Amino acid sequence: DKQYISYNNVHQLCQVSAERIKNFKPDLIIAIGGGGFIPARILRTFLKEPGVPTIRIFAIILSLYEDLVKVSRTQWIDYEQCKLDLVGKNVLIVDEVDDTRTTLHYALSELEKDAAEQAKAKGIDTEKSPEMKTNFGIFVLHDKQKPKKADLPAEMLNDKNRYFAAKTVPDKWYAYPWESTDIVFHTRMAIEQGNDIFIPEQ
Amino acid sequence: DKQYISYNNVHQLCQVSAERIKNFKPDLIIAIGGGGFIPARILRTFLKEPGVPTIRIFAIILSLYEVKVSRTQWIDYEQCKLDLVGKNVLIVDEVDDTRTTLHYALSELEKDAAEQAKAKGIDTEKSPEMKTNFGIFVLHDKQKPKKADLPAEMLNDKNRYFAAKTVPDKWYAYPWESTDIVFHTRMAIEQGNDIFIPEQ
Ligand SMILES: Nc1nc2c(ncn2[C@@H]2O[C@H](COP(=O)(O)O)[C@@H](O)[C@H]2O)c(=O)[nH]1
Ligand SMILES: Nc1nc2c(ncn2[C@@H]2O[C@H](COP(=O)(O)O)[C@@H](O)[C@H]2O)c(=O)[nH]1
Ligand SMILES: [Mg+2]
Repeated sequence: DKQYISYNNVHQLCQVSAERIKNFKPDLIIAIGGGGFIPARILRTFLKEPGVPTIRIFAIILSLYEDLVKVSRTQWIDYEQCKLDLVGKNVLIVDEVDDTRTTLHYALSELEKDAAEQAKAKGIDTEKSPEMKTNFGIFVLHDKQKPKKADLPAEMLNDKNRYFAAKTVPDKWYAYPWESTDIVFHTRMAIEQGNDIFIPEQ
Repeated sequence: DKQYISYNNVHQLCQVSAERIKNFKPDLIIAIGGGGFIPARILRTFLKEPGVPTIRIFAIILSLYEVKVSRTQWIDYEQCKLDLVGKNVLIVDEVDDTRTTLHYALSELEKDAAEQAKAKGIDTEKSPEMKTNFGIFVLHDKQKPKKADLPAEMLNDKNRYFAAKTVPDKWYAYPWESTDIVFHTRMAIEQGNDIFIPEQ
C-alpha cells in the first residue's frame, strides 16, 4: 500500500524531530545519499541558532555488494581536506528510511572505523581517554516495523536520544516527494492519505 | 518584496529545466551548499533514464572572504574515482544574485579540470574535445548589476547557462529555509509561486 509523502510532510517531520535531536547536541551531520541529504538540510534549518555557526552536512555514498556483504566507499569524506575531526564529536547520521537496516548498519560501522583511526593518529587512547570518543546518532524520517536484516548497537537503538525516527511505520513502500515525476499527483495522493501537514500555521 | 517559494514550485522549476538540461547531457552534478543540493537531487529525478546508472551529485562548500577563496568542503577526486576529463559537468545553486559565488566556484573547478588533464598527459589545446565542459543551473537568476562575471561561452550559450526563471531583484525565500512551512506555502500560493503544471 504505497504511501505518498508530500514535501510539507517531510518538512514538519523534520520540525518535530529537531526538538528531540537538540538533546543529542549534534556537532555535524553525515547524510547517506541524496535521500538522506534533503531531510538533513531541512533539519539544519530547525537546529540553527542565531549567532551560532551552522552545522556542517557531509554527503556520503555507500555501495554494498554480495560477499562470495561487501562494502565500497563510493563517495566518502576527505577528513583532512575538510578539516573534519570526529574526535569528541556528536555525529548525526541521516537517512530517509530504515527498511532492513542494512545501510545504516554498514554506514555506522564504516564511520566508526574512521573515528577510531583518527583518535589513534592523534596519539589519543579512547580507553584511557573515554571523553575523546565519537558519539554517533541516527535520524530517519521513517523506521519500518519489520524484521531487520542487520543490527544497530543497543546503546543506539534503546537510547531515545541517539536513535531518532520521526515516525515508526508499517511495512509499506514510502514514496518521497523528491522521487516523483508528477508532484501534483503525488501531493494529491499525500493529502488523501493523511500524509501532508499535521501542524497548523503559527 | 519577499518572494515565498513552495516546495512544489521548486520541483516543477526543476522539471521544466530538465528538458533543457538534457541538451547539455550532464555526466555529473556539483552542488554548491545545502541550497544547491536540493534542486540538484530533484533534477536528477527528471534526468534519470531507466537502466542507466543515476547521475552522481557532489556537494561542495566555498568560503569567500573580504576576494580570498577557501575550499571549505571539496571533492576527493581520487577517492571518489571522479575524473573530470572529457566530462560535461553541471554546477547547481539555488540563486544567482551578484554572481560572485558562481564565478569562484567555476574558477576553482576549472583549476581542478586543468590539473587533471595535465596529470593525464593531455594537452587540451591539441585535444580540445578532452576539455571539461562546465554548465550552470540555478532556480533564479536575478536581473541586477552583477559583481562578478562568467565566461561569454557560458552565459550566452542557452545550452550551458540554465536559469529556471530570470527574476526581479527581490529576496527569494526557499521552502527549506522556512520555520513555518504552512505560512510559507500559503504566501507562495497567494504570490503565484506554487504549481504551474497540471497533473498527468
Ligand atoms: N523511496 C523508498 N526507498 C526505500 C524504501 N525502503 C527502502 N528504500 C531504499 O532501500 C535502501 C536500503 O534500505 P535498508 O533496507 O538498507 O534499510 C534505502 O536506503 C532506500 O534507498 C521505501 O520505503 N521508500
Ligand atoms: N534565500 C536566498 N538566498 C540568497 C538570495 N540571494 C542571495 N542569496 C544567498 O547569497 C549567496 C551569494 O550569492 P551571490 O551574490 O554570490 O550570487 C547565495 O549563494 C545565497 O546563499 C535570495 O534571494 N534568497
Ligand atoms: Mg538515502
